[PDB]
Amino acid sequence: NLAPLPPHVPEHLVFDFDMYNPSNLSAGVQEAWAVLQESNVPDLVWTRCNGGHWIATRGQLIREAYEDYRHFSSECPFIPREAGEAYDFIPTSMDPPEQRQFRALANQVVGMPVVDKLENRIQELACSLIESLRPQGQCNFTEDYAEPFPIRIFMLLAGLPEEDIPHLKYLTDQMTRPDGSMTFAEAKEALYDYLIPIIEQRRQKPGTDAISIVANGQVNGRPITSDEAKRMCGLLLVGGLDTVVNFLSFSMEFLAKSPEHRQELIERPERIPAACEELLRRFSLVADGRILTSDYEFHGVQLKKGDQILLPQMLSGLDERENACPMHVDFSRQKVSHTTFGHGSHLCLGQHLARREIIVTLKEWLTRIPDFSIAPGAQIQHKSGIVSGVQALPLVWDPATTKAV
Ligand code: HEM
Repeated sequence: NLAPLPPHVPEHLVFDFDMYNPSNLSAGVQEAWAVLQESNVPDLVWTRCNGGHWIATRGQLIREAYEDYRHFSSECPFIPREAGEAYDFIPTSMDPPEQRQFRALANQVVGMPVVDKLENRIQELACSLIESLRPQGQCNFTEDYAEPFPIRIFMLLAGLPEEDIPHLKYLTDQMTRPDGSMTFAEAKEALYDYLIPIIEQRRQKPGTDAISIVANGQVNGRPITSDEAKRMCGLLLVGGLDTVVNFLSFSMEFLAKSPEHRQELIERPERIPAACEELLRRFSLVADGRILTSDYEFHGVQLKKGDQILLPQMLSGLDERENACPMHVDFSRQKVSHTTFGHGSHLCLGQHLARREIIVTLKEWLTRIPDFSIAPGAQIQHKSGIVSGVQALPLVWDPATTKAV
């Protein structure tokens, strides 16, 4: 279902990519998107899928568009338009200078000092989950670790019940990897129905949890309103449930196929941090965009006011003009260039949390289960969207090679 080409779009600029169902998904998600960077594709294309939008395909362009909030506005950051329209998360749906106050608050909750404080729990849960899997010789990494690990840590931080997971997760998924089961507005609404009561409760009887801090926070000298906290929390929620979760599966699928990368990390542990960055580059997974605030000519292409453009954070570090041999994982690169956690005034506040969770998982997994692989005859399937994922990841290992700690 391609939408009629608008009048201002040169036919030569057309490239019908479907961000929800790219063509060589079988090959891997990062690989399917990378088709955008082939010599035959102009740097800035127009796709007729999902109602029609621009896509920047190169690091240089994505970064410029990200810096440029005057022209490229966060008001409508999701594609399709209905989604972008219904999107009202804070701070993500705001441009500077407005964004800055809400960002300051979100930081109080997810920032550096919070991670430092939660560090021992993170390590505690990782080790527990792994040790529990270890003797089994087999898991579903996605359902067995990648989901529980990050989510339980978040539920804790947010002071929310683990029983709510199933429900919240379904709604979060609907927003990034739409299923057809519900529209974006419906999904946002159900999440909002959830939060409202909880925020109410915490405005009256404050805790020390994330939600309590948000609901009682100060923005621009005055007190945050209720709709405002609702909208911040809604974002924290998607960040908590949907990001780290997917990333670990990409990375673990990779480790499962690369004995030499595993070994490298085992003998030369000082490399984990470097390795983590390299995986964040190669297994980048978020794609959102911006809306034109006006007609603007960008790299000789005429953008019209109201046009949405997808600026795939995922594409930046996959760009050969940025990283030599991009599809190849090399823990010893002189420079790992990516925009995995975004660029401009919107940089991930939760990046520090995300990194700690990754680094712990690698260290702790490898310590106990040094040798593992993909289950024989399992076909790993990727999923595309705003946040890309792995459907399921069946692993196998010989318990005799594991190490209890
Ligand atoms: C692998 C992990 C993650 C990735 C790749 C990721 C990626 C990103 C991206 C690309 C953006 C910018 C979006 C835009 O410019 O439209 C963003 C923003 C945001 N992320 Fe994440 N994220 C991750 C984990 C987290 C976590 C764990 C949290 C918190 C629980 C979180 C919270 C946020 C917040 C609060 C913002 C908005 C910041 C602002 O507007 O200033 N993310 N993230």
